[PDB]
Amino acid sequence: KRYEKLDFLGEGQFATVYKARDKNTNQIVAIKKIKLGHRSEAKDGINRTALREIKLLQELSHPNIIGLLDAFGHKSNISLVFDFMETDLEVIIKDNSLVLTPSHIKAYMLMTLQGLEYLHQHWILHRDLKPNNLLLDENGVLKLADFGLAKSFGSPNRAYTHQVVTRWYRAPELLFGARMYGVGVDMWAVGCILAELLLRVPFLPGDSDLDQLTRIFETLGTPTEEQWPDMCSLPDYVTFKSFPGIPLHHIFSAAGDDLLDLIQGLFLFNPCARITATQALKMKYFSNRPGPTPGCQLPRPPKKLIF
Amino acid sequence: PDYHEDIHTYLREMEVKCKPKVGYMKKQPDITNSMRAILVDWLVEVGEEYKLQNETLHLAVNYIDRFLSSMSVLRGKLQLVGTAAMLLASKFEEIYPPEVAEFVYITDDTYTKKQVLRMEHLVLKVLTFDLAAPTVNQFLTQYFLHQANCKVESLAMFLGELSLIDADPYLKYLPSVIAGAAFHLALYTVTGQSWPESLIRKTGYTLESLKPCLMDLHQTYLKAPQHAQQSIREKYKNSKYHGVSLLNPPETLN
Amino acid sequence: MYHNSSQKRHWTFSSEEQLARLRADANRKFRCKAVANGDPVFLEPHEEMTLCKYYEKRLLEFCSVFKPAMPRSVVGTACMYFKRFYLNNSVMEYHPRIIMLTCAFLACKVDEFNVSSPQFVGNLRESPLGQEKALEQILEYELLLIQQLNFHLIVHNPYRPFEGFLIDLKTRYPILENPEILRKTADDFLNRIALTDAYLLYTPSQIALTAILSSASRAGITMESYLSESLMLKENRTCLSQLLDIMKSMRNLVKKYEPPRSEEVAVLKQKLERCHSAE
Amino acid sequence: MENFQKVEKIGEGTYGVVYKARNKLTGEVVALKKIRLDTETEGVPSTAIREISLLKELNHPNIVKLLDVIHTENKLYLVFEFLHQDLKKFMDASALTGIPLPLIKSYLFQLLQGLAFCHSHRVLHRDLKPQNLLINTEGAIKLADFGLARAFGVPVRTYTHEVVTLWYRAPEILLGCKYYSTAVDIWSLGCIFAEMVTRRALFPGDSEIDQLFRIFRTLGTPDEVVWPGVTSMPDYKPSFPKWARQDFSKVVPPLDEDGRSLLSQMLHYDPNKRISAKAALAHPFFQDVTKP
Amino acid sequence: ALYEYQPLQIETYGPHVPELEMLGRLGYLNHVRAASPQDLAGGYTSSLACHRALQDAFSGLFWQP
Ligand SMILES: Nc1ncnc2c1ncn2[C@@H]1O[C@H](COP(=O)(O)OP(=O)(O)NP(=O)(O)O)[C@@H](O)[C@H]1O
Ligand SMILES: Nc1ncnc2c1ncn2[C@@H]1O[C@H](COP(=O)(O)OP(=O)(O)NP(=O)(O)O)[C@@H](O)[C@H]1O
Ligand SMILES: [Mg+2]
Ligand SMILES: [Mg+2]
Repeated sequence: KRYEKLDFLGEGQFATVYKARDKNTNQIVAIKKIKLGHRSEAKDGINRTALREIKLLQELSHPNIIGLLDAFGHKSNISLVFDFMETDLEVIIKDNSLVLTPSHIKAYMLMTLQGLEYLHQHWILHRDLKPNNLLLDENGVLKLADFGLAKSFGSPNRAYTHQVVTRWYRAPELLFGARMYGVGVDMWAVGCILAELLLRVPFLPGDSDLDQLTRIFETLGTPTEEQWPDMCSLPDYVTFKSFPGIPLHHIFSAAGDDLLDLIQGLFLFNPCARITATQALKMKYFSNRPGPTPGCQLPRPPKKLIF
Repeated sequence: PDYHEDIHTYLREMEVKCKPKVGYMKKQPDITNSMRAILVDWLVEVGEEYKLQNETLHLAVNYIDRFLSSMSVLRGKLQLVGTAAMLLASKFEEIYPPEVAEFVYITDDTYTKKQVLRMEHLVLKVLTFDLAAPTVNQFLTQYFLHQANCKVESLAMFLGELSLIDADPYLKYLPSVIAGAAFHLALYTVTGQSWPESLIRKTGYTLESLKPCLMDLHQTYLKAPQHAQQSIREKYKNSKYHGVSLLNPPETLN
Repeated sequence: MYHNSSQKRHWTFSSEEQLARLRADANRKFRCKAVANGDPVFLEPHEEMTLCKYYEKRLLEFCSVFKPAMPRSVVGTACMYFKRFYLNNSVMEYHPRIIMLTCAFLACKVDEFNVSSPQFVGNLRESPLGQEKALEQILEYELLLIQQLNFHLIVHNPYRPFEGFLIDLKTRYPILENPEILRKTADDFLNRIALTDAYLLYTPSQIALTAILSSASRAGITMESYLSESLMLKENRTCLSQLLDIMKSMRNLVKKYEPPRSEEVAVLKQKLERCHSAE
Repeated sequence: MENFQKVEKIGEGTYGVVYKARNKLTGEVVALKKIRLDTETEGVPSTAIREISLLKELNHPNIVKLLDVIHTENKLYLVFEFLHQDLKKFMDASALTGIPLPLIKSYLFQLLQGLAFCHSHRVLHRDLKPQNLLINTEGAIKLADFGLARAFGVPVRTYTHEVVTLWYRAPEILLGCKYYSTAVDIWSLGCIFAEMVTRRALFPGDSEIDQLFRIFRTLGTPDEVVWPGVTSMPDYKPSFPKWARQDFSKVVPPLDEDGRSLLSQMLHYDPNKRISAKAALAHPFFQDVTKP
Repeated sequence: ALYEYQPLQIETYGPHVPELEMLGRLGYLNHVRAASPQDLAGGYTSSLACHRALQDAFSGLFWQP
């Protein structure tokens, strides 16, 4: 007598997501039921991704980060209760009915960057930033979600499993096999999400890691040792052809000068020199006219044979 | 491949078990052969629109023919049968099938998505999950290794697809026989050679055995411009298929 | 970070009186349940505390010789889990041995110390049949243990604050020529702190600073200037007074700790074994 | 569908849930894969459709038996023969001691027989990993998890998302090839054979580039002599490091000359030159195979 | 409505921690392990580790339950 399953939201390899009501305040919540997996993991205990999500979300509280309302579990199967999110950024990006005015893009970027700044102040990397991991509510508040890949950074000698985001939003340092990284991996994914918002299509849609690196170097130029001092030292580094790269304002013709500067800063090949969330929020682009859209005003998503 | 012979033999084993009941067409009280041809032409149009492989089209045609050999379907639901069979063939053959939304949008929403879903379930139940059926495309691919002329292969594919449109002469021939006849007809049309001896020793089909289906296919090729259904000819006029549908068919075939 | 952690908001208590109240409350609840089910077999709260101390020492020994070598954070997390669990529960309901094994398992999973289940159970000094039985028991008790922690799995240990304080001393305190000689003794003091209930009463930074200052006092070195000037506590004397008061309370807590007696542990273990078969 | 009594839940995967059940009317322990056809916006899943369709025609002693298929309005039940544990668990429990060589040879012989039956029936498994090979108590091993299986009567194109786990992935897939072939299954089976022999993965890579580099390190960087056409592969970069092939004695120590020769035939760079399943069945390695 | 940046104000209940970019200028980095070129390639600097250690050392030091 705690949760009344009223819908099926989605299905995935790690878990099944459905819709429920709290029966106390009749609140609408999204319950993620964690699967048992393969029989070979039946002696492993509770799923490690579920434990990671629980432990990380029980220590964070920001408006732009998904909240873990409850973590009740049957001893056979554990379930995680989140706020119900109406949609995500990917649906809005792929929806041609609605138009992404500059204020919409600025507001989405601002919510993402504020959530990321809160996340990075607590020494946590999201590591799975993509448009469908930026969920939206009926009030138009963007929240980072899917913390199964998230981990805490800052402490040295903590290299661990090689869990990385999908290659389209993977930073070049990760594509070269870097074990030790900082906020730059989230910053590159934020730049890729901004490029997707400006183009309505994936910026660098490679079909493999090598092709992803090829596209990155073809679009932004193969970096030298001036712009990336220790590029060759990464364990999975390979040499590439010296592509001149496309000038930024050709790719983004409608972008302004401040937006071009922000995009350049987010796509710097040097992870140390890449602009952080705090640096990006202090940029002139966000303080320029027009202002970001208020969350309430953000957009919400042949022949018959005659026989 | 050293298993290749086995595969061919295995194909010859299952083309018998996946053949539609001959003469099922007159046991249908509502639908006739002309509207079956119209349905196959519409399926060709759909395959062009969604850029599906020819194997998907052949599999869908086979599924439709097997379904109609055991169930009576009204003239209103024949197109739904075609859509569900095409969706099943896309699920079985394509890398990723189009969502059902596109399979109902192509029919200008004649049937809702739920109808497509239910008829797909019924087709699966009748076919008893026997969806890996040998087609003319597969046998033609098997035969093409004994050549290689791009135009010959394209025209053999064109004639094999033409064999799907008409059910009166072609339902009594197995996919292997039709593929052999089409390969001979393409070899005659382009390069002037005949049914290769290697193929006779491989498949056991001599010239006399192929002769009936061969003459039927020759007549079909001759009357292709006058045929009411022309989507295959428009499909093969593109430079992708090397423009062999607009070729000049032989007037005599010895 | 600790300052907005679940450990600070829910698992640091104002006094040892609250801890004693909670443990006696758990004992009373178990006694009421057992008598409602259907007298000298029940253990008093002090006997439960003695058994808890003995089994925490056993958990420390188990983690000390674990293969592969556990990071110290994992051992601290397991000990904190044991303390938190038996704060609100009775050892007469869940056996302390299996609960300590479950705490070690959960600490390994939470701290990203990737070890498989056969590895963990192979670290047991038991027959393979016993290893499988203990594995099944641990798997059964894992989610109950996660319940009794209120799903608060992140545990903040004093080791990183200790390292940060050492860095700050090496940088901004030239008076102390080399803080490195303060390490070992402070480490020893930290272990003594781990034996008491200070982890449930004070912050990790306070514990690490207390260890550092105790080690300095043992060596005849005083850093009143470090607290008054480097930490800028000369502007607010009240906070400095509370800080020294906290440190002196921690030192008294360490001094008053009494390790269990072997024969008393044997008698209490026999009583627990008898009681774990009478429910 | 009242004929089965659910005993327990074996496990749950991407789209279905597997129960261990008892046949009430006969007493046979079976596995029931329940796939809820409701909550599906596309119908019966393409993976389930392909799996059932291909598994109905694969009646082999070394392939999991699909006893029955139950189709219901909004769910689908698949009845499989029940096997107690898989190969992955078997070597996880046989660690520190090692699966015996006769058992290794028998298991490899049965796997190759099952794969030869699959390929002679124009079925491409594409998902050969130890977690997908189920053993029983009498010493049999059977191929399972035909979720990635495809029929290659026409060429099968490579798709990025549907692909085997990285450790058993062929280098042609890792260099961006366009069409699958029966060589990738042989590559995975050879990797599994080496893993059984050495109790660890042959190429435990973490990324695509890392997997390719481990392959290149163990077998030598490919030039056009060993793999004609490699330099024109879509993802082949000329500046790939030129590692040198190390002799197989330190790659698989316990294996003898026959086993090493067979394994090197299963690990040919060129998919065309890689040994086929039945040609592997006709190798001197299996002159003395007795199911133990 | 234009946007004006405001820094996050989270109370740490302890001594003020120096800014990340000023750690080298204040001599903190001389007592931490130097970042390897491999670490620097990925964006990991010893400054991050030093800042995290200092923040952990000063977190909650003045707090009483
Ligand atoms: N907080 C939420 N509120 C509502 N729906 C949610 C929420 N979180 C997830 N979902 C839904 O759950 C579905 C499952 O998707 P996801 O959680 O990404 O699984 P996945 O496919 O394994 N992940 P990925 O492989 O990274 O795309 C999504 O499609 C969402 O629609
Ligand atoms: N016939 C069988 N006998 C015993 N166990 C079985 C059988 N069939 C399936 N299983 C078990 O059922 C579990 C899940 O099956 P399945 O639905 O195929 O998941 P999977 O393919 O292993 N996982 P994924 O690829 O991640 O979706 C596995 O772990 C197998 O151990
Ligand atoms: Mg997601
Ligand atoms: Mg599977």
